[PDB]
Amino acid sequence: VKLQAIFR
Amino acid sequence: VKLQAIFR
Amino acid sequence: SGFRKMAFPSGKVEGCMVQVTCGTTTLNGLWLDDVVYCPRHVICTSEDMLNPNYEDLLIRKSNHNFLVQAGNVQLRVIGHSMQNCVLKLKVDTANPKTPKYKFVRIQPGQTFSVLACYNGSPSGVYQCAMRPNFTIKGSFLNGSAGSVGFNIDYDCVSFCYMHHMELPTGVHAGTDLEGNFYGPFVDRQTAQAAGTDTTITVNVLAWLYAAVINGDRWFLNRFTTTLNDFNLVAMKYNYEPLTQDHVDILGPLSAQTGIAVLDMCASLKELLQNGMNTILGSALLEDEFTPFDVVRQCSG
Amino acid sequence: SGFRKMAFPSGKVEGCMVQVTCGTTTLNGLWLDDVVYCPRHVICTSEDMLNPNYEDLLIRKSNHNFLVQAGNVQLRVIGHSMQNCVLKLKVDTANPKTPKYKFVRIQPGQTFSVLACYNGSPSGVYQCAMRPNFTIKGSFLNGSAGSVGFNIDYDCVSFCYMHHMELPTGVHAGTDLEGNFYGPFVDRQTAQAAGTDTTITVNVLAWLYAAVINGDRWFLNRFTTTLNDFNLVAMKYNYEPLTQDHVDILGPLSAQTGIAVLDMCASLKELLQNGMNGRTILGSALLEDEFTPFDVVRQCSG
Repeated sequence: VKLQAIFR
Repeated sequence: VKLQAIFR
Repeated sequence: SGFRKMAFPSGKVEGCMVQVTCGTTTLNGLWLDDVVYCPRHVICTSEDMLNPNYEDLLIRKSNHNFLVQAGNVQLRVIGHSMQNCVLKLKVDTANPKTPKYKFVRIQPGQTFSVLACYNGSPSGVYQCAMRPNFTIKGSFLNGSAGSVGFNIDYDCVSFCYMHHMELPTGVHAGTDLEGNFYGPFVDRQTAQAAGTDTTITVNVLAWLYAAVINGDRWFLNRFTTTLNDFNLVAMKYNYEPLTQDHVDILGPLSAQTGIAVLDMCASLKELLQNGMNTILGSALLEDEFTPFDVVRQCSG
Repeated sequence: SGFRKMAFPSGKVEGCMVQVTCGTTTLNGLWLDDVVYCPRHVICTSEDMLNPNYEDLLIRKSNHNFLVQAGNVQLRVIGHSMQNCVLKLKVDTANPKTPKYKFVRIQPGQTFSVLACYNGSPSGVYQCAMRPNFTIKGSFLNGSAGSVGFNIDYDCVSFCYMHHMELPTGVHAGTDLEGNFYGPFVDRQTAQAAGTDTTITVNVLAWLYAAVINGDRWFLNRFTTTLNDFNLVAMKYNYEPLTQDHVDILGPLSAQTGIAVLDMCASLKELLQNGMNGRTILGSALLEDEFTPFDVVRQCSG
């Protein structure tokens, strides 16, 4: 389960 | 063979 | 002639896609008038993803914390609010490329064009269908959150989907443009799984009509039957129940082909045990085409 | 994750689609800069198209006989010329929405996005592949001529196709943006038939690699074979002869999966002898050859 925003 | 423009 | 899975022209939607950044988290945003729409997990971090408190994380945020970049112009956010699973960022300048648009929530089986974007820039377009388990079989990578699904009727862009996350099986889940998810899904990194997928029935029937229209007739068989006979094969093969408002929608497709709606229903049963024994390049009954998609493409 | 038939954002092309009318015949035109490109059979009628002479029909027309309509603006034609099987109509107003563009001639197997238009208005977009028999399996109605095929690299829209006519078998044929047709086809309603179509090999192999990324690996095996012996079975099902340049472009996809190219050719071979046996690959029950190795990396990777 991945929230598909770019996390840095 | 059919030319695919609208002929009127 | 010819039948293909074709998507709506995304030109009017490409003019509304911006990039939304809160701290270091970034996704895509929908700029309509002076309001930007985007998923609410942009306010999260790599550690606030298991058990996120969106209402508390938003309280800790101010207007300057939201960085919206519309190409060369960075939009100044002068207002923010949360509605379900999306954010509303009120900017000072209305979008000049705003088309006529409404927000709708689609039913399972209905199709819509997905404009995949990354950092506010469109990447690709493809047609997708609301699966019965309330998921979509799309193609999304990291940074695709904020990508929207839409349908175009004349000049009206009916926004009906916004991407959020991906399930461990490869399918994706999102919300409407009001924040309400499609299904029992939440914007948390908790172990979530969608229900068992059934088959959209009104969609395979419309695809069956598109075959005899564009050429393929090698599979036609020879039976006529009634409505109850359709249920004698629907439940075992995980096929969605047919309604009576439906057969009115398959009406124009049945009259154009001379084969009544229920006349085509007789061909379904023999097709499910042994198969076809290619059909538009597919060896399976395709349920990703709605009767509206067939009429728009075949007889329009 | 996920693999889908993806088309390029047609926004930059929707700003160039106009409608060109000559008498009663009407099709779509491509408005780039101050020149409009469209098929040359718009100057024809319903009665002079079996054996049409095109070079006089242009000399029997003037600039005022061509009516170009960009939405509500009627563009004044200030010049006309013929280049191969397309018409070039110089208008007085340059298109303010003209993107960076080139004209390219693709090879069979390469893909491009088709923006289907009618009366100068775009209707839909879908990915198409140049079949080895120089046709495309598209979706076109009457009045779809002038619809263009394109590829977008960053902000450059490389135009490579323009629709013209439809074959009696259901497939379609067109020219590049210089008028040169794709194949042995001509823009006249004479008895024409497309040659026997082959299968793009690198496209199935790249499509197979896209399945390994998405979990599907039931078609993989331990067999390793040689290129010629794979070709000695490729030309048997006369899949297109695979070259060493072909094995080279499949390298980046082979390194990401660790599966050697020759090992996938053996996985392809056993697939043609036994079939699927009730199994699907990427949701399709057949080998899809409409996906370029570039299309897979663009979708599966960053």
